[PDB]
Amino acid sequence: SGEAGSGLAFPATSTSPEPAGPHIDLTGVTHARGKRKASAASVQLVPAGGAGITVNGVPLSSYFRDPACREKVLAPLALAGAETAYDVAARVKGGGMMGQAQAIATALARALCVQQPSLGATAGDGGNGEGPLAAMTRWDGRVVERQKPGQAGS
Amino acid sequence: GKGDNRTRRGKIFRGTYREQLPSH
Amino acid sequence: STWKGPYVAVSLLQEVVALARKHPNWWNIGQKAPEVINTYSRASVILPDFIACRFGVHNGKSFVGMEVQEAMVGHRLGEFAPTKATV
Amino acid sequence: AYSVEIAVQGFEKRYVDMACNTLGDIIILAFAPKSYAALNLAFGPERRDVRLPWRRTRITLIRGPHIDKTGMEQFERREYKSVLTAATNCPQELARLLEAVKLYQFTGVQIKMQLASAQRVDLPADVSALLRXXXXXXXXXXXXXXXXXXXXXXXXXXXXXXXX
Amino acid sequence: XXXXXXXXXXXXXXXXXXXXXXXXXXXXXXXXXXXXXXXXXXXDVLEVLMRAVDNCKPLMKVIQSYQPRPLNPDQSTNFAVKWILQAAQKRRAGAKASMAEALAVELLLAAQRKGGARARRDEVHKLALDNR
Amino acid sequence: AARAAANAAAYPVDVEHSFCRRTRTAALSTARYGSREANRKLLLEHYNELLRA
Amino acid sequence: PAHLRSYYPLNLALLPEAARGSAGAFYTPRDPGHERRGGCKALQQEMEATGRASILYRPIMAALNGAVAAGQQPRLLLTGPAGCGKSLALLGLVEWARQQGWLVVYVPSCLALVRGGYFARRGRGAAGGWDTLTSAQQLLKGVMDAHGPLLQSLPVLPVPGRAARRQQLQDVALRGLSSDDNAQLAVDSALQLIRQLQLLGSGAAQPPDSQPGQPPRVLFALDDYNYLYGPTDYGVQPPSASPLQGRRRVLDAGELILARGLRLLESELGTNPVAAAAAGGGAGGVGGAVVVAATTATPALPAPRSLALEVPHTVVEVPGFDEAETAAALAHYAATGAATRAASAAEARHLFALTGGNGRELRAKAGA
Amino acid sequence: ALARVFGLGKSTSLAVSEACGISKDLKVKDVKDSYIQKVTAYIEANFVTGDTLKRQVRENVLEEVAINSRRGVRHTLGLPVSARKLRPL
RNA sequence: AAAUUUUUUAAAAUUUUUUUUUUUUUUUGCUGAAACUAGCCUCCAUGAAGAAGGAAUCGCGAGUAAUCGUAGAUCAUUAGCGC
Repeated sequence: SGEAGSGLAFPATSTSPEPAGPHIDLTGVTHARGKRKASAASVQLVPAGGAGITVNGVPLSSYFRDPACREKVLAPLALAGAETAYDVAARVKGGGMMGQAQAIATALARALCVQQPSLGATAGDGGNGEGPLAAMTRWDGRVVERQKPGQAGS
Repeated sequence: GKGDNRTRRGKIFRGTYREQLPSH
Repeated sequence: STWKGPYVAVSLLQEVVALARKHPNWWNIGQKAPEVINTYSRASVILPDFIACRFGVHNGKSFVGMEVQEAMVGHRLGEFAPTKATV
Repeated sequence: AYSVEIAVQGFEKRYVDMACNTLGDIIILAFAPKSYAALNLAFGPERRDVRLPWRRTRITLIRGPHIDKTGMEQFERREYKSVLTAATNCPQELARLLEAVKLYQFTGVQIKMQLASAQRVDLPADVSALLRXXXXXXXXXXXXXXXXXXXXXXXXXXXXXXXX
Repeated sequence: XXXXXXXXXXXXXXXXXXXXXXXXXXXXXXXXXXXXXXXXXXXDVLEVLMRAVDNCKPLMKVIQSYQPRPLNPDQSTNFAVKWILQAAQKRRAGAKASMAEALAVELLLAAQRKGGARARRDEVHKLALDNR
Repeated sequence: AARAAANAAAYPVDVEHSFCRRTRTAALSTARYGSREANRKLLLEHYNELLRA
Repeated sequence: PAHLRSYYPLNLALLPEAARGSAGAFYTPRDPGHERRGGCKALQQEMEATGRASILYRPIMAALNGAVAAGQQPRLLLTGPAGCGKSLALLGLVEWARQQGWLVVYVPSCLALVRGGYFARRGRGAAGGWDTLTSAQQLLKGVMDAHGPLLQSLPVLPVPGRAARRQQLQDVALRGLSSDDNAQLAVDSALQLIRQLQLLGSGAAQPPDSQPGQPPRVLFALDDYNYLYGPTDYGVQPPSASPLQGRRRVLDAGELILARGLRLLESELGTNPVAAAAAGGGAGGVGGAVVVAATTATPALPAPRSLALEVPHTVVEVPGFDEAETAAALAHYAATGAATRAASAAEARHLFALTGGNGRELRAKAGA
Repeated sequence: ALARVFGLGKSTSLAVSEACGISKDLKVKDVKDSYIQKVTAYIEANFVTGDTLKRQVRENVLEEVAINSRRGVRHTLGLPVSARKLRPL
């Protein structure tokens, strides 16, 4: 298939590089990757009424177990309006809790983009495009600024 | 002491809740 | 420090055995032991008995004579050799 | 039935790169069928050239000599790693490898080498009798590498045992 | 319609206010919303908050010299929720109950065009009208 | 009341019995004598003594 | 089945210990507003939320009601995520059987069995254990106010086969309730009620003056079961150290007597050989004390979140709030004034995906 | 739940309450006086009333200053040996 | 060996109680030759000021302040606050 360069370097005071694509695999199951922190995540999307939603093995409501963080997980999914019909298979690594949430949100957005082109952003047409979900494709790669090699000095 | 002597928190401040590994 | 060997007083003990030529503690209960005992180190602990002994302890400038009585038996001798920062 | 792993350590990426390429030349020469006429080659799909990242650690210094507690500067050591993979079945070319790495001297670059291999085991006949299946390949030898005039072409060489 | 989420989120972030979990302040402010329901039907919540904040909009700001300045209404919201919350800490430290009750009773009173937020608010409105 | 899973301790020596579930293999290592072959002798004796069970 | 996915109001007169200021009976009457809120904690939450008492008719409670009326399994376990259909469904089953007039002992919160209250030593040894006056006595007062007339109606049945051992009901409840300085009496009275209710549900001893008339059905309901398995709050001074150096030998669940007697799923006495003989173990021989326990994912003291059970029994998971009943519950919250407004199909699907079946946070998000 | 005794510290407080049987979540307004007699009896089974101990430590450091020892003149001087506002004298 | 312990004036816990042999894993104040001054650890006990700080003023506008740990150095151990 003809995918292309989608990536960005949006941040201030430190750059980023998520060279990973989103793509559909021949099982009818798309795969995508997303990080929004140095903590990182991947997804795998099956159109199904099976187990529903899954990161890190477990059902989601015990792993993430602050509610606000749960809608931070669901926010691209709720913005899509295509909530139920996909099995959500996903993996995460690193960082802290809602960083994992917004990272896995971006990855779920990417997989949803290769599922439906117009809802979100991609590199299908020159790395440009516009839908409701096209805003949260390109990750917010700001990390912590580095603890300053210098003094408090006050 | 942030509860230095008798807590499950201030003893990570005094480096004891992390039990010291046996080394030399 | 009671665990695994609680007492250190070797040079003091060499001087104590020097005193112990007729009686370590007035076996001949105590009579002040008029021969002066002058240690050169205060890291020493104090052992039970050792009563009525004239101990001369070093302060870094001299030797300080103090008679031991019944209360100071579980102590370390350097507690009685100060640097005199009175005021 | 011999397996070889070569690990390589360096400071300039130039030297560890040349080291990796020249030992790769040595491996491919060492099992090379230079002529057809004898025909048990091992390019089995175990074979790799796995690269590796490093051990990120920053070690900083006072710039100034005396008061100068403002004056900091950061410093840093790099270790670059590769591992070289092969395995083979006859020992004479393995000895050609070990003598090859005995001759060609490499600059500033450590050679640590792993040689898991099969070697036969005698038993007292009592335990063979009282045998009458898993891996159980457990020798894992160990050797020193310093304080006796060696700048570290050390070879470690665990062993695998076989007694059915 | 999204300005409800905007005003509520700015309420949350200004309720964070010391370093901590915005989960802590978020459950705190949602507790203020439910306590507003309880005291309101005791002796109809997003309604009374939207009315309270739209009662509290400082449209024209003034800069001292005294010179008035026009203001983009998102900072009007942003000052608004600020004045609400420093009045809230005034009342709560005077009560020294929780903060959720204090922000609840203040959102009711600023809905009812009463309270120190409304006082500060409309004096700086009229003082913006004064020095033209 | 917290400890690392990998104790990785010191101030001692042993034969280090261990198993690897990834490849279904047991692992024993050498530590006592200076030369490698003396250790091969010790672990070979340990292997024979292992099979007395 | 026409009541499916709906609410229904709750006969609170059948529930004496459910909402009441539970622990404050045998203490001082407290400062008002200071009352130690035990009772049914989830139904207290539903009570303060909606202002009423009504629960949503889920089909798993229908299967629960049919199975409990069946008698084809007297031992059930309910386990799922925290409060999400355990306390609601359990109290729904209790009220259902109390519209059938059954004989019910219901522990509202087994935390209150094992937390707090004045205590003492009974005996020494392996069978020597621990006894808490207040927890067992609160259980007594709950049972007696729950079934006073029926309890007075039943006289003291003799023991099956332990009369040979000693040779070798409102009576007992009022025997237990009488005093608060001999606690061993009170707890022993409690477990005497336990075995006598097990014997009555067995159908071993039918009275000679009674009519041809079927005995009241014994239902034991245990909310938050594994507090009978986690370590307790009561501790002791060990016999070794001085009281000055007193580290606490914390007492365990098996070291209590009463909760050890309350281990009904591990009890043999629902699997009665007397009821295996007189009722035959048949489908017409529904003659065992049908006992149900549900336990939560939020223990207040470190209990295991699963139950490693040796005794055979049937486990039933409580599923989460599925989409239709989330929409219905949100409609009910739109009724009771907890909400301001109706929910969209989008926001209902959103809440379903959000709480994952957690009831209590679904109640929490209801204003939003 | 006697986290409430005053002449003693907290761990011994819950110890004495446990030694007569008082668990947590009990108030001082919920103890009958028989248990008060029991806990007082257990106080002279334990050590008593930290002002009795403050008298005790008064002769303890009286013993230490009677030894002509510099911690004695610390206690007559008020210097930290590890706020001379409080002293043991 | 076996079907015993504990209450009131009728009950309760076990079918495991009482003997001998066993046995692990932690535990030991720590480290150092020596921890009084003058280390550090653990556990008791006594429980100070302090209820947000004037005049004055400093620092810093996004993964920043603040808050939270974490690991590295020198180091026998001592960094709890230093870096």
